[PDB]
Amino acid sequence: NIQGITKPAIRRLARRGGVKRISGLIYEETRGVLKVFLENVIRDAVTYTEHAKRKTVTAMDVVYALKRQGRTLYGFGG
DNA sequence: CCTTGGCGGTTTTTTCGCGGGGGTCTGCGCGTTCGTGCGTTTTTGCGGTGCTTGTGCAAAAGAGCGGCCTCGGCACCGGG
Repeated sequence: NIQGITKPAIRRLARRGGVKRISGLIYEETRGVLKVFLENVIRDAVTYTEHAKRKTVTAMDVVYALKRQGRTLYGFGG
C-alpha cells in the first residue's frame, strides 16, 4: 500500500515547501525516501516496545525513537 | 639566529560559462466519471454472578473341636 501515498497528496507536500513545478519521475523517489524514513523510525519504536515487555506500541516509544534520531517532536507528551 | 623552499607578483596562454537562439515535449489546467475514505449503528468477545453437580468419613450351660497319649499289636534284626 505504498501506492496509497497518492499523487495529489505528495504534490501538496511538495507545494508546502514552495515548489512550483514537479517532474513526472519524482513520485517514486519520494515514496522510496518516505519508506526508508518510516522503516527506520518504525524499527526503533518496535525494539523499544519489545524491550518494554509490551504488545502495543505507544506514542512515547515513537517520540523516544525520533528524539534519539535527532528529530525531537513537541506536543505528544515528550 | 641561520637557512632555504615556497608564496607572490608579473606576464603569457588557454579554456569553460553564459548568453543567444532554437527546438521539443511534458507537466499544468480543466472537465468527467469512479472509489473509497469518515462517519453510525450493529455484531462478537471478555468478564462477572447465580445456579447446579460432586463427594469425604453378663453370667450359665452344652456341644463341638484339636491335640495328644497310652496302649495294642505287629514285623523285624541278629544269630544258628
